[PDB]
Amino acid sequence: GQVYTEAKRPPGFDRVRNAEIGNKDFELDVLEEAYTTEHWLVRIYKVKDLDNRGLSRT
Amino acid sequence: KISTEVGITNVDLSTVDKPKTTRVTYPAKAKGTFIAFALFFQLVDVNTGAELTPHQTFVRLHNQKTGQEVVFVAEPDNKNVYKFELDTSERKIEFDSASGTYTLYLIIGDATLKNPILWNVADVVIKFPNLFTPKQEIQHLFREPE
Amino acid sequence: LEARLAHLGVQVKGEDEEENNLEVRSGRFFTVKLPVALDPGAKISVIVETVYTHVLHPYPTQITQSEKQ
Amino acid sequence: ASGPRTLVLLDNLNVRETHSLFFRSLKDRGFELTFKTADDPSLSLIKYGEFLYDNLIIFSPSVEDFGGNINVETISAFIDGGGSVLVAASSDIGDPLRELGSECGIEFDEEKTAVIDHHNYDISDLGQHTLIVADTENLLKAPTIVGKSSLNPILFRGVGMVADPDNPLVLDILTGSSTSYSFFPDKPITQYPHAVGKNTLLIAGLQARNNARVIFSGSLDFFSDSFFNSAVQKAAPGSQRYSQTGNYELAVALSRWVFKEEGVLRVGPVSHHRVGETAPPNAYTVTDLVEYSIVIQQLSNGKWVPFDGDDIQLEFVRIDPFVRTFLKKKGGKYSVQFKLPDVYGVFQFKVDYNRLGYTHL
Ligand SMILES: *[C@@H]1O[C@H](CO)[C@@H](O[C@@H]2O[C@H](CO)[C@@H](O[C@@H]3O[C@H](CO[C@H]4O[C@H](CO[C@H]5O[C@H](CO)[C@@H](O)[C@H](O)[C@@H]5O)[C@@H](O)[C@H](O)[C@@H]4O)[C@@H](O)[C@H](O[C@H]4O[C@H](CO)[C@@H](O)[C@H](O)[C@@H]4O[C@H]4O[C@H](CO)[C@@H](O)[C@H](O)[C@@H]4O[C@H]4O[C@H](CO)[C@@H](O)[C@H](O)[C@@H]4O)[C@@H]3O)[C@H](O)[C@H]2NC(C)=O)[C@H](O)[C@H]1NC(C)=O
Repeated sequence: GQVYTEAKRPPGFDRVRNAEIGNKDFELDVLEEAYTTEHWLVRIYKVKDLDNRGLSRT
Repeated sequence: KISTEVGITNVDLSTVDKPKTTRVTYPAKAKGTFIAFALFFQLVDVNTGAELTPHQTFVRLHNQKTGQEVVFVAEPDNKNVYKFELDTSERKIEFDSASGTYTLYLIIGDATLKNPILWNVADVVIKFPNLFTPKQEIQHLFREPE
Repeated sequence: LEARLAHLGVQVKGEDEEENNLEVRSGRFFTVKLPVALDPGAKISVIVETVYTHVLHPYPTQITQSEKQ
Repeated sequence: ASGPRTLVLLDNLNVRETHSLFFRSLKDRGFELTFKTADDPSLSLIKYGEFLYDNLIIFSPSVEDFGGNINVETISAFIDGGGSVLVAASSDIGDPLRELGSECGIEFDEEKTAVIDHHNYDISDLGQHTLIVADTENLLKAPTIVGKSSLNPILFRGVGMVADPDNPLVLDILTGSSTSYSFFPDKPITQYPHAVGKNTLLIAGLQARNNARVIFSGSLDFFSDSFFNSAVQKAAPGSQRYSQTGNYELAVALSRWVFKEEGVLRVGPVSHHRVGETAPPNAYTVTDLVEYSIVIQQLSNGKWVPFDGDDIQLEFVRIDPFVRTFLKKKGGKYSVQFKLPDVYGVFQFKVDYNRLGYTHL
């Protein structure tokens, strides 16, 4: 919800569904990013390992 | 900073009626069995008539069979008389498992007293309703040829 | 750096190059045959040029996306 | 094991004198000790993505500014990089120490709250009955973490804590007596106290998934030269009066355990093959006898001797264990032979040896 996909549209627009995104900003708890192709056509994430200190998250 | 005996007037065990009452002195393991229950307290200093709130006024329930111990704090009432009540329907999280017999220890500690009591009063009956050790062996069950 | 040498070439001031034979006589010393023999008191500008490879290591081994190696 | 170089923080430099015996013992094992003032500016645990000090020790309650590079986040990264951290706290914990405790799953009590006991406080308290005399009865009962000898009552004068019930890793090396509640010294209780019962650990310790031992010690006063050389006698009328506290043995045992000295297990080369062969063949056929052999070592004073390994369990698992047998010791190798299960597919030999007070495998 930051990229300007279209000339005159709200920042964070979706071309395929012609609608703005709802969850503008969030942080993936378990899936750290690993790669995202130039056109954002295929995104590859990577499941994080179990937390070292044994905390509930990650 | 003068220390005096904690003392006890009347440990009154009154079973809850879903209300008969019994009374027992400080050095007297209450005879009988109580099934649910609120008990009456009366703390008073000696050598001078003076009810003195001690810093620690607990009520410990001990499960001899399972080893779990739950501690309940006691609150002074308007009559300067602590009262401990067990609903038998509330506190599901507090009492997950039901045990037929529970030890009902009494703990009263204070910074400026010289008689920390731990004597259990009686038995309570409540009817409200690992990885480190090696695991059990598993053996595959082979198929049978025709 | 003996086990890292890339091409090592010798020269003489002006348009010339020399042959550096590789022999053992230990750091694999290179024998260079001067084009013109020099008598005592002579001077010969030998522009020795070498190139070392794989000799630069990044001290911070794991930089993030935005750091200078 | 880990590197000898250890960095020790101090509230004031005058602690080394008061803590002379324990530091000397800690230096018997060849450790290189660098003492830094808690508030020293040039305090750098990490530099250019490489840790300088292999182990960290903290003896500084009443701190709120660790220094240049020492942060709770940096300490968490350290513990994630295999470092071993030892801490202490005496009624002056401070917000950074509480944050670091919370990260590992141990809920330190309030700043001014000290564990209290009325039934069992020795005659040397001289004041509020807070000189807890932790008996040997309630203990971890392990051979590596708390040693193997016999101990006398251990004097404790500190702030209690409570383990988080979400953490499986957290192990309670000690627990307070059934009367210890750990609340404010002189204040009435109108709400449930912190760790009112047997949950006031006071020597709680961690064991990370990557084998980074951490030992959140209740009280700094526990390591005091006075406590090491003092006599113990509970104030209960007519209790025994031991001439020696028995604290030194426990302190030395916990120090050795936290520095990967007493218990460490390393997994050597593994080998699996058909019965009667010498090399692991690709794609074992269904219902084919298979033999598995794995060497294990124990690190006894650095000798790396073979582990006794009574109960090590091999699991042949696809998504859930199809086979689970006991490896049999034979000439230093743990070897077992078993027919492969009828079901085909991919499988996983998965020797897992997780035991209390040992390394994970
Ligand atoms: C397509 O993909 C699918 C998705 O993966 C595949 O479907 C999977 O298939 C496997 C196996 O076929 C299933 O596992 C089986 O589940 C059975 C039912 O689930 C139980 O769930 C409860 C347990 O829940 C958890 O319990 C613990 C708790 O921590 C946990 O460790 C455990 O992993 C589990 O998650 C349980 O309470 C319920 O009552 C259900 O039983 C279950 O019965 C199976 O257990 C078998 O098998 C496993 C390994 O196969 C053993 O480890 C077990 O101990 C138990 O072993 C028994 O059967 C063996 C032969 O299979 C014998 O050798 C054993 O001795 C033992 O036999 C005893 O019992 C027999 C009667 O049952 C007696 O005759 C004997 O005498 C013995 O007394 C197993 O766990 C997956 O659940 C399933 N996935 C899903 C999503 O459902 C599918 O296979 C794929 N397609 C193809 C073609 O492959």
